[PDB]
Amino acid sequence: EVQVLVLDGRGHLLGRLAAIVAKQVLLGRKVVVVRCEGINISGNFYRNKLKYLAFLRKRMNTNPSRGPYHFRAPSRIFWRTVRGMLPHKTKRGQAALDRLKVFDGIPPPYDKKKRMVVPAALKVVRLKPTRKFAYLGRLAHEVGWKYQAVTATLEEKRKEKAKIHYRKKKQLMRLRKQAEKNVEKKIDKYTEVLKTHGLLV
Amino acid sequence: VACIGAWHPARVAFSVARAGQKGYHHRTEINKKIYKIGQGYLIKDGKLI
Amino acid sequence: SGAKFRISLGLPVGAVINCADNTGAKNLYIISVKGIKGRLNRLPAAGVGDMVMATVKKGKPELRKKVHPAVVIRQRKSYRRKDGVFLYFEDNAGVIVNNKGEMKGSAITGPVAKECADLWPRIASNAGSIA
Amino acid sequence: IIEPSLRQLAQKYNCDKMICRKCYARLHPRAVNCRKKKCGHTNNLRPKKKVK
Amino acid sequence: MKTILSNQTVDIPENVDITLKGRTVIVKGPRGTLRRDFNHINVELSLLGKKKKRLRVDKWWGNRKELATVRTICSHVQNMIKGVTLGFRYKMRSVYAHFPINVVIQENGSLVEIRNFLGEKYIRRVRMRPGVACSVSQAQKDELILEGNDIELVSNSAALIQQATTVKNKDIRKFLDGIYVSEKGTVQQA
RNA sequence: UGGGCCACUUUUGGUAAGCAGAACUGGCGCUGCGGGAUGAACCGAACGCCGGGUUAAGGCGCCCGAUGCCGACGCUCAUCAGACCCCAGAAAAGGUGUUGGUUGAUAUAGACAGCAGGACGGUGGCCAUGGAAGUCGGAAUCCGCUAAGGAGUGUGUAACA
RNA sequence: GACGUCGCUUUUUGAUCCUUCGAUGUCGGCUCUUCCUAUCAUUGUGAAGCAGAAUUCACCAAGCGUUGGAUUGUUCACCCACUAAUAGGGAACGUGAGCUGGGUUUAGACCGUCGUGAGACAGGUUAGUUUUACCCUACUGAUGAUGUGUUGUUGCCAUGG
RNA sequence: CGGUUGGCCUCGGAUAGCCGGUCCCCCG
Ligand SMILES: COC(=O)c1c(OC)cc2cc3c(c(O)c2c1C)C(=O)[C@]1(OC)C(=O)C=C(OC)[C@@H](O)[C@]1(O)C3=O
Ligand SMILES: [Mg+2]
Ligand SMILES: [Mg+2]
Ligand SMILES: [Mg+2]
Ligand SMILES: [Mg+2]
Ligand SMILES: [Mg+2]
Ligand SMILES: [Mg+2]
Ligand SMILES: [Mg+2]
Ligand SMILES: [Mg+2]
Ligand SMILES: [Mg+2]
Ligand SMILES: [Mg+2]
Ligand SMILES: [Mg+2]
Ligand SMILES: [Mg+2]
Ligand SMILES: [Mg+2]
Ligand SMILES: [Mg+2]
Ligand SMILES: [Mg+2]
Ligand SMILES: [Mg+2]
Ligand SMILES: [Mg+2]
Ligand SMILES: [Mg+2]
Ligand SMILES: [Mg+2]
Ligand SMILES: [Mg+2]
Ligand SMILES: [Mg+2]
Ligand SMILES: [Mg+2]
Ligand SMILES: [Mg+2]
Ligand SMILES: [Mg+2]
Ligand SMILES: [Mg+2]
Ligand SMILES: [Mg+2]
Ligand SMILES: [Mg+2]
Ligand SMILES: [Mg+2]
Ligand SMILES: [Mg+2]
Ligand SMILES: [Mg+2]
Ligand SMILES: [Mg+2]
Ligand SMILES: [Mg+2]
Ligand SMILES: [Mg+2]
Ligand SMILES: [Zn+2]
Repeated sequence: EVQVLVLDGRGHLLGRLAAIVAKQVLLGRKVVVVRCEGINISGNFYRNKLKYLAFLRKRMNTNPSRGPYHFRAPSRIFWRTVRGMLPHKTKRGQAALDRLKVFDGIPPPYDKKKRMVVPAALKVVRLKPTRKFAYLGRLAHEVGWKYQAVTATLEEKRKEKAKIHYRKKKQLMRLRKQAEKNVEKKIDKYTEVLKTHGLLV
Repeated sequence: VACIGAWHPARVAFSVARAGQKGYHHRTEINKKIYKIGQGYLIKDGKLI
Repeated sequence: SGAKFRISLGLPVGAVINCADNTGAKNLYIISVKGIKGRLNRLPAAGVGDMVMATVKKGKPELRKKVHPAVVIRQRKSYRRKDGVFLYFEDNAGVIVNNKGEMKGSAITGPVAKECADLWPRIASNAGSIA
Repeated sequence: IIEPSLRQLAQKYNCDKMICRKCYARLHPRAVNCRKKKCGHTNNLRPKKKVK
Repeated sequence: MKTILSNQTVDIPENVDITLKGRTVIVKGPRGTLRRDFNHINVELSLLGKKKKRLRVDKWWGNRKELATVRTICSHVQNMIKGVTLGFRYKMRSVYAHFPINVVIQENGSLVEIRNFLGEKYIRRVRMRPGVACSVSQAQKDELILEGNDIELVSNSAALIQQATTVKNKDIRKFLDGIYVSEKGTVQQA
């Protein structure tokens, strides 16, 4: 598999998705992770916010410009978690970190592609439903990310365009079913071949 | 400045006073009240200021 | 009503001004200024209209070895007066008052600044001229 | 001259309460344990003193 | 310890019409309509009758902490049913010792302004929650009547007003001035 | 060589100490290697130069080899969670947070909690009039003429409240 | 909060002697930055034996502030005065190629006590050389470098304050 | 200087619920 693997970050848990992404990107496999503002973290919003604010407190007090850089965008927060799971002080880890690319929302080389899902990092699979969780977008916005309103409006536009394309696809599928019902008498010879070998229940 | 930091942060911090450039600085001052807007040197005839 | 504007102080703690009323004091030696929170190494200083704690160095013996509140009425240092004019006096002078602003004496020799005459109505009553 | 009915209304909202001896929280008059995680939900309570 | 099944039931009157779009209750009685989303609790809700209209809620392998939510959901739905049949009214009385508390109701019962609370010059303005109407009573002298369909909105508005008129840096065993909720009744009383 | 040091157990002085001093065995010193992230001494195991196989102690989300098992049963939510010999940080005391258990008690002659009727009387005998024809620091304490009622735990009191 | 009892801290002083004796400049002040919180003031609160005013006890909280002098080398102290308050500490008991050199702590000298004496004194007194940065880093400013073919103009904001 | 050895051109999502298709109302 030589193509790019495009994952949708919405509904996924941060560290589990980061671990999967890190092993893939070390094994090769250019990975794009879109919609990093939809990533979930387990534990309630307040204690996740406190963890981030303790991280914000960590600062080189001789030169904070030299010190640890606290990125605010959810894409860069996810990227830094994968960076923490990578061996980034080596050329191999740096090549993997370059092989990874992250985005807030879905930019338009990827809004017209199929996004995959990692069920081993999904919130509905890995958390009990009676447990609190947080949103990376809300957490980022309250620790100082500037761009959650523009991302929301652009995502609304993208969702409208996707609804239009999906209605086109549904009309095409209805036409294809109608065409099968029309010319079934000349594909009956070929249909029974496929039914015999397990295609076409 | 007689002392620049303690022994043991082992570095001069960014927050002690050092010598260097003074002035030629970009500043943004607010709440400056306009008292009058002038009108320039118009010529109707033998002109008027 | 109205609060006093900031004037130039120029009358620090160790200053010896002259007592300007008939109490029998001649000198006032400032030791303090009423209302100074201060700053590291900065000497507390007074201007016209300020209440100070003062001792009298030469004068009557029943005044001499004590601390009195006093009000500075004339300063040799020039201060802007917000109608543009800078004003200064020939001397430095103050009068002994009590805690609520009543003069210990009864008559003031010489001019009294307007910046203290409007603040202290009992001082301005005893004054001869308001310069 | 404040009416006794309104006075007991305001006293129901301001005076008839329990105080936690460990943290000082203002608790409903039938409380047995304090609600605050600060004191560890202790059962060491006293009534709120009265001006009477 | 996980109970196999914990369940209980709410009866529905004839003049109300309720619809369940999943864990979303729409109540449709005579005084309007209400709607509440319960999708933070894992229960199942079901309508039973065709002329008696029972509503069951079921919990299905919960522990104690989630078995509480069964009775909580049913009480919330009963408050919705009461709100659309009879509607909630909170009567709150103004209590003062010296300075009379002057309350003026700005636009269409949606804003309240308290002027002379404890002789202070600051005018406090409380915005009512949407769908809650405040008015001055006519039967008794110094009393607000605030009415609505949602018990949560009406009671939160009353608590808003009550915590607006609060006394600071004084003895709250003396200085008992304020505006306090005197009773929580309904409209039409039947 | 005649400076030793550390560890289990025993042990002396000392509040104690990575303190000082002994016994016994093992180590380190004189010793690399696997693990304990890191570390003279811990745990495994001691070493010529290599290939294959297998292990110990230790592990198996990712860094990082190995659970990417459709692993088993429970417990636990922390607005300072917790997370592995030495070891690198906590106690007395509490919690109507939740889970299990021990023992005792009440209940169709109907529990518990709420809707409530008579729910009280000479005798307050005694006590004490600075306090009882209800509710009081003292010793006290009966019968009520009762479907069941005090010398009250209820109504902040000398009070018939 | 008595009799008792459980702790924390390393801003006290001890105990120890592991590091340093082919040298880590040894008191205090001045200057300057930063941190802590066990909060004096200020913000928001709860309690009172909180009527008001004043005060006391707690909580979130270290953002911000916490002074001018007399005497002493002093750290400490004590007083005068102002103040919202005049809180407490750490950073090699911060800070000597930053200063100063009053103290201590070489050589001169005086006194008291001790010693036959030479001399001693963790007793008093007085006089007594404080050296070097041009290296690396750090920091403060100053050119520049790296891709977009070259070059210019107008701009955005990651991140740091 | 080397990698590589067919492509996927797309609903939003829910998870104590979903997906698809039609007859009667409403949206220029
Ligand atoms: C105790 O405070 C000192 O640390 C200290 C000091 O503090 C400034 C100065 C000096 C000065 C000196 C000496 C010191 O020892 C000394 C000491 C210890 C000497 O020893 C010296 O040679 C250098 C010498 O041998 C002959 C003389 O006296 C016999 C001295 O004068 C001498 O010439 C000198 O200059
Ligand atoms: Mg100074
Ligand atoms: Mg209820
Ligand atoms: Mg008060
Ligand atoms: Mg030897
Ligand atoms: Mg030993
Ligand atoms: Mg040796
Ligand atoms: Mg050997
Ligand atoms: Mg060995
Ligand atoms: Mg090893
Ligand atoms: Mg370890
Ligand atoms: Mg081998
Ligand atoms: Mg490991
Ligand atoms: Mg692996
Ligand atoms: Mg030593
Ligand atoms: Mg030793
Ligand atoms: Mg040495
Ligand atoms: Mg050396
Ligand atoms: Mg040296
Ligand atoms: Mg040095
Ligand atoms: Mg605190
Ligand atoms: Mg600041
Ligand atoms: Mg030092
Ligand atoms: Mg130095
Ligand atoms: Mg020096
Ligand atoms: Mg000297
Ligand atoms: Mg010498
Ligand atoms: Mg000499
Ligand atoms: Mg000498
Ligand atoms: Mg002799
Ligand atoms: Mg000397
Ligand atoms: Mg000399
Ligand atoms: Mg040069
Ligand atoms: Mg910023
Ligand atoms: Zn409490």
